[PDB]
Amino acid sequence: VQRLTLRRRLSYNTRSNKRRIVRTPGGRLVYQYVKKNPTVPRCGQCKEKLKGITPSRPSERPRMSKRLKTVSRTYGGVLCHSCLRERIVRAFLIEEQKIVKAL
Amino acid sequence: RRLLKKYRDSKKIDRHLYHDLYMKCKGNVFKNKRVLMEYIHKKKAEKQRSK
Amino acid sequence: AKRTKKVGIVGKYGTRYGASLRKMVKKMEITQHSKYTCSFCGKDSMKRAVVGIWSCKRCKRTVAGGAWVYSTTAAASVRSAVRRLRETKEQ
Amino acid sequence: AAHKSFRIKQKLAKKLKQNRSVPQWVRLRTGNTIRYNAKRRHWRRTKLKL
Amino acid sequence: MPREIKEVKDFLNKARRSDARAVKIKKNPTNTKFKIRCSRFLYTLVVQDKEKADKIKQSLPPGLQVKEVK
Amino acid sequence: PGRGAPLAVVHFRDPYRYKIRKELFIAPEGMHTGQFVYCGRKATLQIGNVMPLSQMPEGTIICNLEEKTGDRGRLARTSGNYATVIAHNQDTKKTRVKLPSGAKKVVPSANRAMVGIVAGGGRIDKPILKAGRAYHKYKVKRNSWPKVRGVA
RNA sequence: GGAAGACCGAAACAGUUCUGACGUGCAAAUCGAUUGUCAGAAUUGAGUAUAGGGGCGAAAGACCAAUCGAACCAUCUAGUA
RNA sequence: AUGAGAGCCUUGGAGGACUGAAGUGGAGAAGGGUUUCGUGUGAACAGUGGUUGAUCACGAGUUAGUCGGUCCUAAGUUCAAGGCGAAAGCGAAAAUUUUCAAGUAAAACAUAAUUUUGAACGAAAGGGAAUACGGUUCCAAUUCCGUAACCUGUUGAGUAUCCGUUUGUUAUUAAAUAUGGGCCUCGUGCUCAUCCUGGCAACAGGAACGACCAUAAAGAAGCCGUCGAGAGAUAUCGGAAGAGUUUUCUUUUCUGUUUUAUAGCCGUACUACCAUGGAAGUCUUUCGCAGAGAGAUAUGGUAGAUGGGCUAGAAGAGCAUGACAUAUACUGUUGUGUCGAUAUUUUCUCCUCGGACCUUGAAAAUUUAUGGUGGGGACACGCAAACUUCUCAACAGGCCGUACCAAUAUCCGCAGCUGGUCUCCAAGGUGAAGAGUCUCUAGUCGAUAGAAUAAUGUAGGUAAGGGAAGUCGGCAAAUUAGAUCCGUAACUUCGGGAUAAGGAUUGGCUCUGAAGAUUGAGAUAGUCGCGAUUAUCAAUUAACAAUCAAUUCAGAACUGGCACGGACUUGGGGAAUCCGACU
RNA sequence: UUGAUCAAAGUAUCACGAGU
Repeated sequence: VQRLTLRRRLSYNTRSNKRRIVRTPGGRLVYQYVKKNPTVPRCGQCKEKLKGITPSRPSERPRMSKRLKTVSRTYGGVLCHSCLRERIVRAFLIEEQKIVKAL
Repeated sequence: RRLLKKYRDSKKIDRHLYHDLYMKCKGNVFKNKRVLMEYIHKKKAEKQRSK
Repeated sequence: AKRTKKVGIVGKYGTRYGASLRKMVKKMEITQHSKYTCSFCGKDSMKRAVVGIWSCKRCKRTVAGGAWVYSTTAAASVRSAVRRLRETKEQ
Repeated sequence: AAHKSFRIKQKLAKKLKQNRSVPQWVRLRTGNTIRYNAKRRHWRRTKLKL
Repeated sequence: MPREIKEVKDFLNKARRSDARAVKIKKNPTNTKFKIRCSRFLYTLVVQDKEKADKIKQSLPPGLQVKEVK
Repeated sequence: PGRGAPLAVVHFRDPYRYKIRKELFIAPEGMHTGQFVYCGRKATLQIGNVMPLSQMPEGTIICNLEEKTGDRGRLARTSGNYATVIAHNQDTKKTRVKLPSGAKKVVPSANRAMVGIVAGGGRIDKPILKAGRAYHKYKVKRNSWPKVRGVA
């Protein structure tokens, strides 16, 4: 083995130095450094991950295109399709109920 | 539990001889693979014989 | 096999704290750590999340309840008793 | 070190030039009883603290 | 280089640009790679038949300064 | 973290602004998510709606009761505890409740209270059993330490 | 299957015995073997917070810069004997 | 070899050793403050010496849009005087201080529902825009040079975007991201219209009204365990190329074979959704019990890819090796760089599911989506547009830190003090093991040196016979110890006691047996000309027949002071009393 | 029943006209 002098002057084992071991072209075994893990949004009330969109960090979302961070339908990157399907037929029924109750 | 998925998916064992035979695999009573091969040369000929 | 005879769940605590102080904590470790049967879903998956907060995994209701049981018997009279006390008040 | 202020590298600049021998000529001025530099600090012998 | 191209005129397209200072070519025993230094990127066209090389070699903006390794 | 009884994140509409106004309540027992709570005077008696003491009839049990009429909820707030409405009076509107010490107070009859016994009880019935469960019990409350006996 | 202020033990943290070394030391408390703990009421850094008839204390009148049955500093002060 | 003088460290060659990857190794934090690095050198200092030196003298040396600060807020400092105090000032989670607001291209006749706190600090380990490789110095390097990228900001130029019809074109068509429609003499006439499209669905593509109010999300996370994926390493067996060794024998024993960011594309495992469908004779599936009429198994698909494979980078990049060749300089050049496979949280990272809890495990900056009323864009014979959330191009990026030590000699302990002082990387062997002994890479032999081996010592051994008689007391020492199999008492809180006790076994050599993986094997009839060419299933079928891999477990012969845990590592045990429950 | 709401619709009278 060689063993690794790190590159930055922060020597502790924090989350802000995650790191990996990579062979260079010189065959010399350095550290590259690992960024925190990008993630996919959560649902409104399912609180589970949304289908459709690539994982991101908040700094990398300004350099994206719109379809990478939402889906297509109404309440796209906000609601899961099942909750919206609930939110439609709840909202349709109660406006429907508020007619026949009011007559 | 891999031999068994080889023995459903070829055809050599019914489904009803899985949730009998999974649960005797999960549960100690099969020492080798070779004994389980010989409750399919044994518990299989009877169902053909009774048929 | 019957791994124990008496102690059951509190064998983890074993030979410490006193016999009749570990007879009592078994009451509340069998009742906590338990799947109850969900009253909205019907499928028995309702474990406790924290002290007093019970949550069911499939179809995600969270219901506030007792500290180790899911529904205390002091509450379970009152949940009925206010239902009797309401029907004599509207009418 | 390696992580110092601007004010601390400026004061440690100054204490690096006050750390000098006496010039060889001022021993020869008329009525110059400067024998040695008297207030020469030394890195392991006196620290700074000050 | 982070880019290669596939279509051949596209490689000729970027050669006639207001950036794109110089073009490098590299013979291999298998193929011959063409590389064009652009501003933000650098584009590789690789050809492997040894006869379309000098075909696409001129085919050239003449004021584009070549780099030549043989 | 530090409490004994769960809290409920109810949110209502603001009536004069366009905001959804999120509210922490002391959760009465048997309050799932997605329940409608009906906080007001013309509400009906079911747990845990809040409604003033005047409307709800004698014999009911309440929690998160108001002490002075409008002060948001002081009396009987810990897990398992409750206060029965024991009597009324139409003369000067003063309602006797019975508090968890047994001391029977005379609160006035317009202060709000949430009907039902507060969830998360009764938790004092199981031994802490260890001293590293009292260390954990108090490291999120305060430094009523290991208390040494002062005779020593 | 893999719970537990459960077990033996490494790193660490502690300091039982030798009443071993040493005892004008290597050291104004260390050296050596022997021991105690080791997944927790765990061990640690950094930023903070508490100031002297005060603080902090799982309590020994322990600790609060080799200082503690009352810190340290200057003064009253060349106190009085 | 120096030099007046050499046991040092003075150096260089042989050299025998130590540390031994939890180092006497390589780097950082705090601290130091020039000790750093060259050239010199007498005294002093270096408790011996000294030609040497962390000393002395003189010259030098720290390069950033990407590494850090700086930016955000934590605990807290609490900080407009409304207040208080003779003042100074204040054990101030203020709780009252007209607007005590943070505010908006917002209309009239104090912009409108609105915000109670002002204001600021506080983290070179938390939050956070982005860079990596090959080279280079006596001294600096993610900072310079080389080459290939990127982020933030401002600016510029292309980019849904021209219709029916008919200008091209007889029409079909073609510019045109789409037209139609009645009428009419067809229409040339009239009129009508683009804030894009696909997929049943999950969702998909190059873009495709943020200027607000509102909601949701990301930021935003502990702990312990965890199937699986890959990295890195180490490791056998193969190619190659060059070294090692030749008492004798060894197709040997060894080194080396590499591919950074950034991209493009394929891409499949895994989890969850979508469609068809309807499940008891219940089936699915994990090491683990997880699911299913609230839609299972199936068949097809979508999402995510963190995972790799290709190919750009990649100049045989460069690199590394090994041939040459050139008095030689900045040298020209040949040739290589290739297969398979096994292994562990000896280590990171990704993913999955769990577990404990009277413990339930940060906030804000910043970002993003979607929802909303009103407002803008909005002609079709087009000219275009597009804070365009697409592509491309220009330009710019200030301030401050950056050397070196990090300790048996740069720090603190008055000192070159055996003490202390936070982290990161981590080889082979045997072994359960980051243990203990030995070694490889790097690193040292510096602890004042020679002679001699008296007494007493400090430290370590052994000792006939007896075995505690010694002693306050078995203090000190001695014994036992790993592993497999047997076996286990009083008492008990039923959990333990317990490794109770008490026994047996173990080396070497040559064998045998058991445990798995991918392929199935593939009868049968004929063609072409044994070659070539064309497929169903009863059974097969346990190391079926091949091929491949793992190291554990059970035996058996033979065998030697019968010394076998041969070093190391490594409980003496039992019967009681008294105290504290236990950690 | 785990939807949704903000920012006037209508109305009347005047401005009841300006450009035309």
